[PDB]
Amino acid sequence: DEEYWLRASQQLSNETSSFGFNLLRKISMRHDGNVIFSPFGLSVAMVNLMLGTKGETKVQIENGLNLQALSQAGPLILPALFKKVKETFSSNRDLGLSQGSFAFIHKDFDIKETYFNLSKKYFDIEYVSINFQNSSQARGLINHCIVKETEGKIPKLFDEINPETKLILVDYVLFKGKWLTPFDPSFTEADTFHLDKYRAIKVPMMYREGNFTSTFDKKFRCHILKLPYQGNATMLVVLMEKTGDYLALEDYLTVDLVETWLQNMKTRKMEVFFPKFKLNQRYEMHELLKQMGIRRLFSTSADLSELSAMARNLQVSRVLQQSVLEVDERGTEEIIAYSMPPAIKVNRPFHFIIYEEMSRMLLFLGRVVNPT
Repeated sequence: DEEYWLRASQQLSNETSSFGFNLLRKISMRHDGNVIFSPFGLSVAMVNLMLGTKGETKVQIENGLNLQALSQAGPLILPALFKKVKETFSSNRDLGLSQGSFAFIHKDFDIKETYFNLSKKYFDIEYVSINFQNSSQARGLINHCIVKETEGKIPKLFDEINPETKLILVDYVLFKGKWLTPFDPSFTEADTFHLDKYRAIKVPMMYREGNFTSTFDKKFRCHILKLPYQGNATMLVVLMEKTGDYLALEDYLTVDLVETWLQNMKTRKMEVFFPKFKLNQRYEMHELLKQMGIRRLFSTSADLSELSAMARNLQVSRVLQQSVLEVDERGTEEIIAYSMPPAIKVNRPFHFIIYEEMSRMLLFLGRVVNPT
């Protein structure tokens, strides 16, 4: 009897989702390939920061994250929600989610005791002092905390460190959940995957003929397929028709649009071909966050006085998210039937959305162009 807090998180979630879609839009401008990031995880780090700021710095972050109506709720409501949404997920044995965060600040700056405890309590972020001026060393300790606290999963996250750096925030999300309905591994065979009209590769393609839930958006001419996980998490697979451009969809992704897809879902006996793959991708986010209006946090004008009262020197140097998605066969131990089933065959680039259903929180948003 503590599920009701996920259900109240639906507003934080919906605003964090919008932020996620605005960011994917921004990413979409800067580069051409695979994309994965966790709007949820990133907004833990950004909200933790937000509480450390004031003035325009804070205002920009509230507006950049769409959390203005929740920052007007009172000082401890946002942190109290994040504490609960994280802990509920975290303690869910049947959810295949691992999430965490790190902060690394230069020894020059003392952390105000209030913000230190607040950060560690609500957001589970410990601000660790580090001597960046010896980066050879600095990278060692940084990479050691991460690989240790993530029990081996995130080894050697930084290959290089700038000695000038003042403050680094690191978020990570790892997801590898079991399907409610498993793919039989013996149906997985190599299959063509079309990168474009000219290049195709081979991928290991999982297959199942069974009960599937999807819907078809007539405006965009794409299928939206639900692949349920254990632990009340679902992946929506968004596949367009060859004729159209999957990149165009990103201009139009909104919380409303996705809600409309969910409401028209129906369960059909269907043939599904879905490739098994793994995305492991680390993202430098600050320069994108700049693009979304969060500029003063990363400048010398930054107001971080609630984090450390001493210096106008201080600013956020880097914000990194490390994302890991792992998709394979592994699963858990009224239907429209045609005479012979239709098929959704995901053998060209597509978008995925992994969301937790009670919360409607967006665990991973991404674009898969060249599977790995």
